[PDB]
Amino acid sequence: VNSFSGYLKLTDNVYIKNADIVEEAKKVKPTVVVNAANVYLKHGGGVAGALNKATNNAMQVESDDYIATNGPLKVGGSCVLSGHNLAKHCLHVVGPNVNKGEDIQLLKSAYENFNQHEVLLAPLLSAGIFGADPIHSLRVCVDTVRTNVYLAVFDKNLYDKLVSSFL
Repeated sequence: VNSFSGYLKLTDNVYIKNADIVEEAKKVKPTVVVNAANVYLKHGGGVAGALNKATNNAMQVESDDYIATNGPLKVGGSCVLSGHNLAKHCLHVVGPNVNKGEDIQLLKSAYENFNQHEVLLAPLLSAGIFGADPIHSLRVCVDTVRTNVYLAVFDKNLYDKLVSSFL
């Protein structure tokens, strides 16, 4: 038993809710919240900009130190940093950005990072301003992640479309 509430169960291990991931993280304080990161951990917009704003920019300060030490992530890769006031940990995962021409096949590699964590609160990778089809992202999630994932979908219209079209 965990504290996630109001989710629709899609499979044995994947759950989905129309929710603001920031507000959901603040209330659950999950062990892991996933950020929709880029390779530079520049949290300007989308989910990343919203999560970082909710940390009063502490996520960005920590991220800049991480990059200065380690260099950029790989597309499809991840790193574990602090969850600040939102979660114990933040798993920064880089899905491919279609608006940069990155290979969508890397989306599966991106979701594989979730398997290193027993339970996660997450957005759909490569959705929103990353330009991929969210229906496809959900399919890859279900077919790749084996650990327990609670997906927060901000847009109500998209949430309904994702549920109604789910096979």
